[PDB]
Amino acid sequence: ADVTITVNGKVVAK
Amino acid sequence: FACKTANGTAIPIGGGSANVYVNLAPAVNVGQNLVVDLSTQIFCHNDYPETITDYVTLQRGSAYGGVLSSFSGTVKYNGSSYPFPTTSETPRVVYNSRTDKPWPVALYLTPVSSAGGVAIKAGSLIAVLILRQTNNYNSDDFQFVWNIYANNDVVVPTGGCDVSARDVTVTLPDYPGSVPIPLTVYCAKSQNLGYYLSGTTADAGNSIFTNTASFSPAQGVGVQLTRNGTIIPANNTVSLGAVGTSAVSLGLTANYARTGGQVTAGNVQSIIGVTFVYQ
Ligand SMILES: CO[C@H]1O[C@H](CO)[C@@H](O)[C@H](O[C@H]2O[C@H](CO)[C@@H](O)[C@H](O)[C@@H]2O)[C@@H]1O
Repeated sequence: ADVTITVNGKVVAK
Repeated sequence: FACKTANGTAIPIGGGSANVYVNLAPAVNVGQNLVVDLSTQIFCHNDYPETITDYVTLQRGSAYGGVLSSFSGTVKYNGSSYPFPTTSETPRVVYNSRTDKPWPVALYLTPVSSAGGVAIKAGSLIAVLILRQTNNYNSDDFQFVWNIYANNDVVVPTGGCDVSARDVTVTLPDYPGSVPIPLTVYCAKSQNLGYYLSGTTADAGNSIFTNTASFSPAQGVGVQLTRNGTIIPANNTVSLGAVGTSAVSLGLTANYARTGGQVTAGNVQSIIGVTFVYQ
């Protein structure tokens, strides 16, 4: 790939 | 006749060789991409200019090394362009002063992709240049060999276009939510530009990227990219129209998207590739 995207996220208990 | 580098390394009368460590700032140009300008790095002078005229060429065999050896391009010698690697000696540049003047050499690479790149590690060889010095005095014929090394890590563009960044990390708001992806592209001259995403998908539509977080992963969610509300799936070319010298945003936003089953607490991560094409 010409570019590499890294998507970080989180599911928090509620 | 002798030469020296910007850091003072020198090759004396009669020639020899030296290593040249340069900080690179590659850039796409119209039709050719700048790899490295050496007119700030290598300097030469005539030792008896009242009596002797010195002649300097770039000798055939001069070429890229390291990972760049596969690529062809051009060399700009005292303003004019010649093929590179040099298969025939260039014209002659006169040296007629004791003052050190630049050896006016700049190396370029012929685009072979749309917005591709090739990584240069600091300390690796990028070129070997052969300076040939003669005169109008005797039959001196001397070789000054310059081994050009990268002094820093860079990416040399191999295409007509370049990107705001090669590695982008974004952080979503805690689920649910979305975040824009800052990613732009421009081209040296106008090009009909598209792109396509690549990655591991969890759905039939190939539109949700799998959660590959390895420590304490959440469940039942993936990552999905939108372009102002339009879902962008993998391996589908998206057209950007005509892209020129003004940067164009790809318009991308990251979202969480349900993949099936109970959504559980934990981490979410997706790695997504972007690859540009011409249309
Ligand atoms: C008066 O210069 C002649 O005598 C000097 C001493 O022997 C030489 O160094 C000189 O040759 C070097 O300088 C000239 C002028 O730059 C150059 O043409 C030659 O190739 C040597 O570098 C010259 O012979």
